[PDB]
Amino acid sequence: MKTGIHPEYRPVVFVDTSTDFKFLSGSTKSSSETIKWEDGNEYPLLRVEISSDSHPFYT
Amino acid sequence: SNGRDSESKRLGAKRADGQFVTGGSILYRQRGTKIYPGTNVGRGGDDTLFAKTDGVVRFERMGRDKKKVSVYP
Amino acid sequence: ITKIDKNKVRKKRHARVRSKISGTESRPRLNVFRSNKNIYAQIIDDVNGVTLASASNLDKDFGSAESKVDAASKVGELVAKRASEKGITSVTFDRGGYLYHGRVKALAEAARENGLEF
Amino acid sequence: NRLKDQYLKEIVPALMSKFNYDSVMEVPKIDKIVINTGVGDATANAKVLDSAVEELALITGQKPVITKAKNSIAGFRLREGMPIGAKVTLRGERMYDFLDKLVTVSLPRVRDFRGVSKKAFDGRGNYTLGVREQLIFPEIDYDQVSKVRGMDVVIVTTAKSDEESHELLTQLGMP
Amino acid sequence: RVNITLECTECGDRNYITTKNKRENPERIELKKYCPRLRRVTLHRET
Amino acid sequence: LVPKRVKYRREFRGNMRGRAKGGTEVAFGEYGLQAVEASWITNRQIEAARIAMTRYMKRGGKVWIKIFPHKSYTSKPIGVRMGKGKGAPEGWVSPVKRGKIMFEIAGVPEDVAREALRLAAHKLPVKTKIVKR
RNA sequence: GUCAUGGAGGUAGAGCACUGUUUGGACUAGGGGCCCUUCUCGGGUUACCGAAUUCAGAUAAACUCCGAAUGCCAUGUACUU
RNA sequence: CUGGGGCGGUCGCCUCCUAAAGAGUAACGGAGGCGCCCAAAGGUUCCCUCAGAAUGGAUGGAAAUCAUUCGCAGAGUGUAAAGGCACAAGGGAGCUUGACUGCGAGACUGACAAGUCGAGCAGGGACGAAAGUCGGGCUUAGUGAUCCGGUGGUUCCGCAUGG
RNA sequence: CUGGUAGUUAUGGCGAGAAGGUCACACCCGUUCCCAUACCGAACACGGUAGUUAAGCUUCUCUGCGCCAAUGGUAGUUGGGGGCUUCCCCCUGCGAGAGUAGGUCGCUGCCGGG
Ligand SMILES: [K+]
Ligand SMILES: [Mg+2]
Ligand SMILES: [Mg+2]
Ligand SMILES: [Mg+2]
Ligand SMILES: [Mg+2]
Ligand SMILES: [Mg+2]
Ligand SMILES: [Mg+2]
Ligand SMILES: [Mg+2]
Ligand SMILES: [Mg+2]
Repeated sequence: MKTGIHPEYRPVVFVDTSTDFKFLSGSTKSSSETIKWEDGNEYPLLRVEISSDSHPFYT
Repeated sequence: SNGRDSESKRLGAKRADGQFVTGGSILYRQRGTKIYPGTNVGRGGDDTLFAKTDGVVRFERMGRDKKKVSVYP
Repeated sequence: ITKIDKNKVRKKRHARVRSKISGTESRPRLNVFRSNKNIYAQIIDDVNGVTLASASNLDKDFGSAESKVDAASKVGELVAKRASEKGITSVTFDRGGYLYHGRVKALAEAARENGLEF
Repeated sequence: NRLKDQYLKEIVPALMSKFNYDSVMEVPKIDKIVINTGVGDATANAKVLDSAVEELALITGQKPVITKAKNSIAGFRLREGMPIGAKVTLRGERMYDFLDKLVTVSLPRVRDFRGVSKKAFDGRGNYTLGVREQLIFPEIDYDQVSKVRGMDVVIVTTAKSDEESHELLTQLGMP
Repeated sequence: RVNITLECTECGDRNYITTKNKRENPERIELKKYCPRLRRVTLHRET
Repeated sequence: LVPKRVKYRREFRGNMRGRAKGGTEVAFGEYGLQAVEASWITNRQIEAARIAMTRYMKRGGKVWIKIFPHKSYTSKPIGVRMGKGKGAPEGWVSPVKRGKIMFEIAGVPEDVAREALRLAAHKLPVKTKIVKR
């Protein structure tokens, strides 16, 4: 993996407002927000539009 | 509207198989590699095959479909 | 999907090297095979078809090392040693198709230091 | 992450007992996930390509290599070379960070999807995911770039038979 | 496309003639040719 | 019968030495008209012979034309001296070597076949023999 | 000059592996005829065309998977001249 | 030149067929090209494989790009054609200017004038770890003598001597 | 016995089926270091050996594809003769291509480990 070419690969937690569950998945755009789960390994947080697990059709 | 043609380029073999040649003797004139350089033979810039040393000229097969000319002292 | 065989394409590169590099009775070919675990060297007369000297990593007669590059330096040392013993001075270095960088290089470097003239 | 480990825990034995393989090496595993765009309106103006080279760089994580035309057709108005479409491949511990998104955040913004869309398989044993627009993903949003362009997502598997691939995608998570 | 003569800076003569396309290469071409007067390589520049 | 296109508009007359290399055994029909001696068969002769065969059969049974006129031939007009390059293409011929089955017919009784073929043979510049499979 | 041995070379013939020319089946695509609940979007037929596809069969100065006879170049410690 | 002459056409060079399996071989015989181009489209190191079809996928249509399988070349090779070329001579990238100076055993071709190939030697380099390759380009067209002028250089001559 | 490396016009190749595995070979696990991707530890490189013969790899069987291939006959043809000369025939030597009987799932050398 080259350096000083691509944007950050840093991990970040994604959370849905409805179901309210947390999971780790690395992506761009951190935004820098605190989390509850895994308090030791601090990661950013992003607000997410309604997920699949919440919606009963896809579930 | 025809009537044209280039000079013939006297291509083909210039020394026989089993013939003693001096170093630098042209063996074969050709466009491309009809025949490939063997041992002690070089390919000129126009594909002319020539003896790098004195010796006897030998045309051999070099694998089913191809052919080469060597010079053994 | 199909996974390309490294050795098959390796040997296709080797062909490209052997194109310009042949062993003679005066100057033979230092051929290097490299496996995931160990590495081997041969010194070959391509006019006759006979190997004169051969070092390797899995030899009970001297084969202690730390890293695979270090190990390959030790094999390079032995091949150079055993070559001088036989009475070979000047060799041409066949990469076998491996890129001259990591091991294969350190094998060559370490061999060139001892009694060998690339 | 939580998916690759979950592949090695509860997807390797069970699945194998369904088809009954000899070794655990035939076990259909995913290789590379290749996402390209293909900007038809690139030859005229290149800023729409820059936006395509910006969006993928916020979706995947690694910048895309710009793909150059192969032959020349006059109908579409194309000439030898010319940058037309971008492409990016995912392999390792960055790739299984691009299937969870599709399991979580991609599907619901799409209207309907009848489980595993059986029509979108080659048969040789690789999947292509039909992607309408870019707003399906959660990083870019529709308040940065002007036009959507579109996307096209391929997923390559070790699977030999299409059925030995269909029964993998589901168990991973993606319907 | 035109015939060009490369003048050596030291050599003090222009024995190297060449050619270029003066549309694609309008600038004066510099090449490190062997100068046989000084018997070494010297920068030669188009006149 | 004319080639749809040709690589070369002009072509050597060639020669007609030897037995035809192929098409010496009736292969489609029951009866065939075999050339006994060599000759150029022009497309105008092939058409003449075809209609003569066909009319006598009354849209009954099949007719294979086993020869095709591949070779153009040129001419010079009257009142034109030799030279000034090759003349313009006139027509199309099939060099028929001896033993070449030129026409074949099936789906009519022997007598009608044998009659159809003699009518055909009278339009051709070559000595013919009626042969059967 | 002949014998022996070696060799370069694509003609005659032949062949269809390529390139062009070409006949008859069989095979589906399609479009065009033909009827059409139809927006000729989709069906049902066709022998009116059709571009592939295979099966069988032809053809070539500027085709060749092949390939002579001769001729040519050499070599010999061969026999003549 | 000319199947009388004129009119028309042609005039030098390259490729093919004619050309009869070495070379050569005519016609106002059959077909085409040339009077350039390229600072990389040259050198070298390293790495690579094309066309097309099937199948699945947003704008995307028969045909753009992506993925898979089948693919000895059905592609490519600056430019005609022939002969070559996948160890590629085809395609990438890095560094470069050997598209070097002095030459050149020896051959090919040729009535001559000319034309062509060339190991190797020296000088000094490029690339390469080395081996080595490099005196332009896959090969074969892209040219025109002498005389007379012009410009540059010069341990040459300089009409008594120095100029 | 298997790894490496040559030679030999594919009788050696392809395709199909089967068996085998720390004795190497391999895939395989990782990206800290040298080194990589016109993006990607895929490749290249480097460090490991938990896991596996599934693939490549090696050995064994098969003639479906290819490949090799007689004998005989024919075509053609050097030389010598004839005709009824778009061509044809006879004598002597040479003698294809196609097709066929058949052959082939290689042979051969060196080096290391077993
Ligand atoms: K008649
Ligand atoms: Mg001529
Ligand atoms: Mg040249
Ligand atoms: Mg013939
Ligand atoms: Mg011919
Ligand atoms: Mg006249
Ligand atoms: Mg007259
Ligand atoms: Mg000749
Ligand atoms: Mg004076």
